Amino acid sequence: KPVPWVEKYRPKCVDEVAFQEEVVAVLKKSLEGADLPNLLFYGPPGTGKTSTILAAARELFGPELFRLRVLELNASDERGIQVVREKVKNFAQLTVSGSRSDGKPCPPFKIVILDEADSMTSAAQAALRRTMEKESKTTRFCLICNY
Amino acid sequence: EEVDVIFDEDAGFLNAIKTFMATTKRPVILTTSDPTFSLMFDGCFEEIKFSTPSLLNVASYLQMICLTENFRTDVKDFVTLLTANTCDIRKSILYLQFWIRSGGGVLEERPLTLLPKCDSGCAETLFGLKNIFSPSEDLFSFLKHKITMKEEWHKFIQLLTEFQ
Amino acid sequence: MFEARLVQGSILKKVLEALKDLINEACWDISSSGVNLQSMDSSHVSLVQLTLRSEGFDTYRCDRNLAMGVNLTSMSKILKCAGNEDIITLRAEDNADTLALVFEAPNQEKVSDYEMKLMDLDVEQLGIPEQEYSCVVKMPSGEFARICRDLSHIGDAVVISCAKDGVKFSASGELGNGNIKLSQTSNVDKEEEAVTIEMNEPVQLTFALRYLNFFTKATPLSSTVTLSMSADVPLVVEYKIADMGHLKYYLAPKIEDEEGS
Amino acid sequence: MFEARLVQGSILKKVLEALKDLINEACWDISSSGVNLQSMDSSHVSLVQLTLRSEGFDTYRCDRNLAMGVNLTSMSKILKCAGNEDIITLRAEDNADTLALVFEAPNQEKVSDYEMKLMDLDVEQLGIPEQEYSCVVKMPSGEFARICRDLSHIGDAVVISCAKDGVKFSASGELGNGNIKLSQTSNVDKEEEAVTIEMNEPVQLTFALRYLNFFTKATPLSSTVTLSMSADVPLVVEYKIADMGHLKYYLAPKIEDEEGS
Amino acid sequence: MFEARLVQGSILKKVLEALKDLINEACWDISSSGVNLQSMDSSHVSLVQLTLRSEGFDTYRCDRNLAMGVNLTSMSKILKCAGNEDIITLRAEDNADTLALVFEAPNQEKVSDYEMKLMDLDVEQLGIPEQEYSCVVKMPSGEFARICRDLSHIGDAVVISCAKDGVKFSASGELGNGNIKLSQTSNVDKEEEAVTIEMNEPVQLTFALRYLNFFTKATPLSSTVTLSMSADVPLVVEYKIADMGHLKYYLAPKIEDEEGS
Amino acid sequence: LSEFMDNMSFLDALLTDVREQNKYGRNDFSWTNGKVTSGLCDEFSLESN
Amino acid sequence: METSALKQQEQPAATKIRNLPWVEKYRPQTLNDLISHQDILSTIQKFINEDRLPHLLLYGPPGTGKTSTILACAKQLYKDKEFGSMVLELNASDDRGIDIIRGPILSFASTRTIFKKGFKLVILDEADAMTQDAQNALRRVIEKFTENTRFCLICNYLSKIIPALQSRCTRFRFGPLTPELMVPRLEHVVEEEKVDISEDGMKALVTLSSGDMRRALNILQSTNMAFGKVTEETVYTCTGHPLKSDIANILDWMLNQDFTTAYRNITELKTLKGLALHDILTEIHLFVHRVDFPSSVRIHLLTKMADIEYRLSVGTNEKIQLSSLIAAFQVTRDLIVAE
Amino acid sequence: TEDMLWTEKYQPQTASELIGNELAIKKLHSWLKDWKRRAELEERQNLKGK
Amino acid sequence: HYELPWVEKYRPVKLNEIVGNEDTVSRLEVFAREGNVPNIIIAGPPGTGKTTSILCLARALLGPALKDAMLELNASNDRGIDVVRNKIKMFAQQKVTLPKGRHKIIILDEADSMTDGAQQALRRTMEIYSKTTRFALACNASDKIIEPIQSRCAVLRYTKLTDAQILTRLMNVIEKERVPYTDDGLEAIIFTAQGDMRQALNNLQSTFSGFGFINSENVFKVCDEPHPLLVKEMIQHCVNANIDEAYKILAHLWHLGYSPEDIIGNIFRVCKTFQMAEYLKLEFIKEIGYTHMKIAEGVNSLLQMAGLLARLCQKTMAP
Amino acid sequence: NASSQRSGRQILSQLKEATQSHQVDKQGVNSQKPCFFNS
Ligand SMILES: Nc1ncnc2c1ncn2[C@@H]1O[C@H](COP(=O)(O)OP(=O)(O)OP(O)(O)=S)[C@@H](O)[C@H]1O
Ligand SMILES: Nc1ncnc2c1ncn2[C@@H]1O[C@H](COP(=O)(O)OP(=O)(O)OP(O)(O)=S)[C@@H](O)[C@H]1O
Ligand SMILES: Nc1ncnc2c1ncn2[C@@H]1O[C@H](COP(=O)(O)OP(=O)(O)OP(O)(O)=S)[C@@H](O)[C@H]1O
Ligand SMILES: [Mg+2]
Ligand SMILES: [Mg+2]
Ligand SMILES: [Mg+2]
Repeated sequence: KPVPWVEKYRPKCVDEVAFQEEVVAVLKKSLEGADLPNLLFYGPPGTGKTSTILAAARELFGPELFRLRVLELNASDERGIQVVREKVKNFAQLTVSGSRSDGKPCPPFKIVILDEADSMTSAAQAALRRTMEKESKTTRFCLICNY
Repeated sequence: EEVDVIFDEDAGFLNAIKTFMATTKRPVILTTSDPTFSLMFDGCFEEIKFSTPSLLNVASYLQMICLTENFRTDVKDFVTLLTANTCDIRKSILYLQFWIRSGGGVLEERPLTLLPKCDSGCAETLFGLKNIFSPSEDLFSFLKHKITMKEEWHKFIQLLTEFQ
Repeated sequence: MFEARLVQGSILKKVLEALKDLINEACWDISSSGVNLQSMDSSHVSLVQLTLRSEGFDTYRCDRNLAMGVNLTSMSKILKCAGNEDIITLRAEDNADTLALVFEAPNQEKVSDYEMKLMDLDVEQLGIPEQEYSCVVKMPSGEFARICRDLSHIGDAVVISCAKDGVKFSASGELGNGNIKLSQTSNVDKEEEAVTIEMNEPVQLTFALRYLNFFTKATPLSSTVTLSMSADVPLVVEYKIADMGHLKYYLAPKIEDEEGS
Repeated sequence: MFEARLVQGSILKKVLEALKDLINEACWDISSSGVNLQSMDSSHVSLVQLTLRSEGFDTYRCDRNLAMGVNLTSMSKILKCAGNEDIITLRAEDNADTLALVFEAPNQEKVSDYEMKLMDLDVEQLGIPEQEYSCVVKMPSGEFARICRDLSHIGDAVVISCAKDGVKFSASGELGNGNIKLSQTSNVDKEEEAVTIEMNEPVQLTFALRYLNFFTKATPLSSTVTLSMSADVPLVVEYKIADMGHLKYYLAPKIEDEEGS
Repeated sequence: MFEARLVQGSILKKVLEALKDLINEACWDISSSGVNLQSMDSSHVSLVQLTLRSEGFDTYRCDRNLAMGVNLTSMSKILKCAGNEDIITLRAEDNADTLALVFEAPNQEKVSDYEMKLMDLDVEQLGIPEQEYSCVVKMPSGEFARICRDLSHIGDAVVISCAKDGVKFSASGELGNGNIKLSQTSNVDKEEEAVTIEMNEPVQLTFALRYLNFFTKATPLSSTVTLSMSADVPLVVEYKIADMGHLKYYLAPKIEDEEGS
Repeated sequence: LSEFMDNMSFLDALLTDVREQNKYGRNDFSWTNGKVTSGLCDEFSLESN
Repeated sequence: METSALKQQEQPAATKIRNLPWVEKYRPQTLNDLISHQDILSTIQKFINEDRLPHLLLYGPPGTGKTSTILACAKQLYKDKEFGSMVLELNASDDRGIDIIRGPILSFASTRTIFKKGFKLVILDEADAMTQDAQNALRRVIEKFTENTRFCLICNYLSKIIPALQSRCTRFRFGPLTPELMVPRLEHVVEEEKVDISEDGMKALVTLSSGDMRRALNILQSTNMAFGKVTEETVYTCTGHPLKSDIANILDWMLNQDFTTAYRNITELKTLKGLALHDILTEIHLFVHRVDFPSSVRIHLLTKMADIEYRLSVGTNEKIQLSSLIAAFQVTRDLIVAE
Repeated sequence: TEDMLWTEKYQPQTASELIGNELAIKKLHSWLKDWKRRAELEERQNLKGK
Repeated sequence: HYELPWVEKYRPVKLNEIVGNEDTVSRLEVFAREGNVPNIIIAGPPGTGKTTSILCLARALLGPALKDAMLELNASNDRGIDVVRNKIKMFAQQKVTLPKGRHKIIILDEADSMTDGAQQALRRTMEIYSKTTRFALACNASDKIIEPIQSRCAVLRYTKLTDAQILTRLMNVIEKERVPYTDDGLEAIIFTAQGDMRQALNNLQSTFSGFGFINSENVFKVCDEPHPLLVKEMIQHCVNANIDEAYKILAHLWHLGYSPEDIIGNIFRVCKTFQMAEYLKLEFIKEIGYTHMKIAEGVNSLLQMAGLLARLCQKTMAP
Repeated sequence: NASSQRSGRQILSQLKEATQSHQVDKQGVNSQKPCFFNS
């Protein structure tokens, strides 16, 4: 029933993450246009990259459509990138209609938050590049790394 | 034969032979090489285990099959032949048939009392070492002496590769 | 001392293949009147009601009200050993812990007695409002079965809109919307056959497809089925077994949302 | 060159339909006397000995007494294509790897030449020695068919008992017995229906029922069937196809685990 | 902005079960002359050409040329629930990505609106001119169906040779080669159709079993079919529909090599 | 002898072997398992070795 | 299944009013329009024109122009009215196992053409991703139907193709573009697109691309639209590559100061720039052969950095490996400096 | 002029002709001899009954 | 009118034209001459002539009945579980009349691609039906064959062809095809085909069709390997412990687009036949193998290559 | 054998009466080995 502490007190929306000034500003500018580009966050762990991207996903979408329109994936899968590419293809192929009662309709693009993107070989990186180019205007990619 | 081999086409084979277990009036025999099938199968059955046979007895029997085809030989070569095949009688008999019916490998006489010429050199052709070396060359003779020429080096590398 | 005798062995097989997946634990409630099933789906979205009266049974006996719970996979294997023409006795005791299914021999081969367990987790008391519906319709069973199998390949949700013209089963999905309408009577080989409607006002509701897929398996229950559908109360797809009794399956609609602006 | 001409192809179709799931493969031994098909079954409990003499064929020529073996799955899949009113040609060489069935269809010119390959059967010819049977029964084949059906519902094993008034086909069951008594109906209009018993002494033996059903499935081949039965010999079910030949079924009795006193 | 009315759904359901797994995606091109289908197999060994006139429709009207494509799995799956005698309507816009199959009532009770999503795939007109053929024969649908079933049932390569005497359908397989000979003088009695020949030079070709089997799924479209085969031009299986249109089936023969000396 | 056996240890440790050792069981002389029966399904391996 | 329609109209899909796809702007059309690998293209055209076209194996790094080259060969060899009846193209996107070889490939290679007589062509993009058994079937399909049809296999890694499949074909490597003949393409596109760029921008563009035009144009348009100017600093900022001044300062700290101050400065700059140890090792390795060191110093440094780049792959603590990288220089060259 | 593999050319007709695994083959031979004795006893009982 | 490839134009038609593996080919010759062939499994590297050997043996055994008494199943056929259950067993049970000592032959090429279920089924149908049918299988890696078939067969071993044999048959093809050549082209072709007759014939046909003359420059223009003289100069500089020139040449090789894998492969192939001392050759081979496993495991950059260069240089300057 | 199709219904309906009943041929050719199979 209860949730762990790390996912409980993370900021609900943008501008609530302290110590960052321009990153949240550019994120708010992108959210006001209702169009998030392909995003790359790099920094040491326990800094707030995951919190910032999850807050942006919660801000742009609705909370009832927050989980349905984002997909969290890790790049350290043991079966190569074939399983990762097939999961991304399945997520991008499936489309879920959404409606927000707050007054702003949901943007059409889906969000794939990919963690540990710096543990990726060059062949797999080129495969991910061609996968992102295949879904350029339908799915905006998020890459999380330290380096 | 080979009860442990179950495919997806063999749907419900184990339940069928369990019904055969229950409602038989005639002997039923199961043969399998999988040691784990003695544990997985649920039923009442008398267990018989075939151990690996003694090397010298099977070697004498293979020498014997060689004799009844009118060739003489030594015990040690079939000993190492059995060792290479892990005392498999089927593999040894089939390779022995292929080897005897090809006319023999090396004609060397060995006068032993304990007469025609011996036919030693079965395990060398078994591993394909005769395709690498000249028929005058011996394996341990090649290995003991000093390797200097390029072709001897290539023979050494091909021998070690075939064993690697 | 509970002994119920069924006139045909196909009745349990045809009511229970529907109950293969929707219910995890089936709890028979026995009393003087007959046999009741109050099945409570593990997703907390569907209900199953069965009333089987005593006069349909060839013989039926009861001394006290009892509740016997049987696990879903535990009787499905034991029912397939009974033929449709076999004549079946269900026997339970007051204080013992075994349920006996005594089938008559398949064409007088050999008497097959099967034993199982009757421990229920709880009686699972549930109330039925006996409500009044704004739409009640008599429509064939096979038509609903082929509607479900046709819309099943599209998606996972189906929207129904009952109007005075007729019903309109619609299923929007990944490939394309499928729409089947039923109005007035119908022309078949039989002289009389109709999707007949008695109704007050047109209502529409959206439901999960897979739940109607498990109620589809109750197709040989009757030639026709009854549809009760209204604004708020859950949809009834009611099967009559003639003199046996009745069956009513409830499923909760999936609520829709309208855009504020 | 072996050349055989079936005047009517329906008889061969019917005998394969009588033995389609019974025997794995059909072995033919052919001489100047005619075609013989003495096929074992895979469990080796029943043997079919069908003999077609040379004079029953339109044309016939054998230059060397020969034996072939063809899988009857292939021989079953070929003969679906033929009509019921035509002729069949079976052609083979003295040493050939195939045999040809030629069907001239009832059209003016439609020739079907199916050249079927011969399997290298290792099993030699199997047949029981000739012996007098104490019990000889001349009896209608279709009435055997309905007895076999009734006992087939009732049971799977028949304790058949021959008595002076006829043969009684008694089932075995936990509660259901298919005891059907046959009396003398010789004084009847048609000699096929008339039952004559030439039994020397009564003898009791047990038989399975699936093989009896398979044997009696050949009822339209012959008007009446002879039953040859004696002590410790297989039961013979003989049909006489009038002017084409005679077929026999040898069915072994079930073994009995007799208990010591 | 295209609309179309069709007298019966039987013609469409038959022409769609003809091409279930033969064709991956079905792309019809539209014109004032009529409706056309230039499609080619995903393995690129066989081609289908369906040309239907405007006058064979109930009412035909167009505004501009357009070739639209649909996934044949979805186009098949929507049809299984169809009335064979039903009037149907096909409708599209000038630049919409959806094609609607407006379904009328098979039971005089329903109006249905199905939409299918187009896909954006390249299509090139395979511009084959009508060249002369060395052997043009006629052959019934039922007989050709049975003979293709039988030949692909035995062997894996249907070797068809057209000569002056008739059409020889051979199949050299692992089980045993089956050869079939038709003739000019032969006419069947099932549908009273005569095999007539327009032979010019003898031609022998070999084709795959399955693809001819899929071609041979199209029996109820026409009473008879036309086999057109030349020494270099591939096999033509042509069904002429009564007043509706024409269908054409191209299959390229297999590789056969000269036997070494 | 020590030099040769040092190179032999080098060959086993820091050189690739042809067949991947301890693929289905662990290394030799262990009582966990080792009764690895061969495959029993007609589906292909589809491996990326 | 399918998957070709999306690409097929993905290539002619643009806003055409705001988007600027400079990679897709300049594309070759024919063999005379690919101004690179003139020997390979002339050899292939000579093979086509003599009707002596053998099984081709086009291999090399991606983006060098293999697929467009063989598409030009297919369009020139067969006209548009018989392209679909004579050319069979497959990729690794339609991977269902090894049945792709026994499916379309075996059926298509075992029949004649339909309409116009001639030899057919099979193009297999990304053939190294094919499994070993599927390739072991493809070699037999190649062997028994070589006369009727020819096979052109496009792959990226030559080592993942079996020796038999290589030995049934002739191999053509699309090597990287020498920077010289690459630079005229860059000056043509900047002169067309009105971009401010210095010669350091050209050096960075020909360095990061390492002989390709696609990623080169990608880097060029990205840096141009992000900054408005293209220089060494702006390119290595937009790409996020190790800046040359930063690697120079890293080498200065490892070559002048003591252990602890160098360690603190390097760690501070690493967390300031997000710069890993693998890229530091690569750029320092490029730097070592340019800075005049003795032979023994160069050997020792190269051995130690090779060891550290091996240790970083198995996943140890990068902090300890960074301090050992500092130690590798403190052992030899700071001792020589103190000497 | 031989058409046999040596596995079947030198096939052991008797279990005593086998080599090795002596306890196993004597166990199997005793089991099958007991089954033969049971079958012969069943035939004797059938002959006594009729 | 069609240009038959020289692989298929000059395939041997008798077992006495096979070069390489003299003992096994002589035994195949005597078994084709006399008869009663056992179930054989021929294993070796690709290109050594296994399919050609079994085809010639089947032809010499059967003769005119080769179309009827031989069934061939390659990797491009189905060879599934049901195929082994029906088609192979039906061919084994088929009756074919053959002379004494001749049996039907079911060739199963590339038994590596035979799935383990098919092998498990094929055991008994290989075992019992040996009176009329015989099995001739061929593979590369015999470990992929399950142990019951190897028990049920005779395992014949094929080795890599010695360079003299590939030279002799290359000269036979050249003298039958009037190929203009020099000895440098002969050495280049033998280098580009490491004991692989198929690769040598294909490369020779490719350079003769491409440039028309057989010398080293044309062969390495068609085969497009890293040039063995450049790699020999690498190894020669590293013998002298000149890291600057060796890394100069390796940077040249790297900027030409050669991958790490074939670079270290060519370094090993040149270093195997290089003229230096035995101990230095051993240490060079050990370090080359260590670096090659590093390339195999996934780390493959210029830094690893130059590191191997530094280690090879330092093995000379350190006792 | 494993070379044959041996599914449950096939093996019981083809080989149960091999155990439950006698052999019709008991003298003569009996040292022969029917390998059970169904096509
Ligand atoms: N500046 C910040 N403002 C608000 N919350 C913060 C801040 N920095 C860290 N946190 C919280 O610290 C927790 C961990 O941060 P996360 O964003 O989940 O992970 P991270 O910082 O991306 O590091 P990773 O995911 O291991 S690379 C979350 O609960 C954040 O809300
Ligand atoms: N030599 C070249 N000169 C200029 N542009 C080129 C060249 N080669 C490729 N391109 C560009 O790359 C595009 C397509 O090249 P590709 O054929 O995809 O490259 P590739 O060698 O096949 O590697 P892939 O496709 O990424 S595996 C062309 O449309 C050009 O924009
Ligand atoms: N020993 C040889 N003597 C002569 N020609 C040979 C020899 N080995 C190979 N060849 C030639 O190479 C061609 C191909 O040889 P194959 O036998 O197909 O190779 P392989 O032994 O089957 O190995 P695979 O097929 O790649 S697993 C033959 O047609 C010959 O032209
Ligand atoms: Mg995170
Ligand atoms: Mg490409
Ligand atoms: Mg081969």
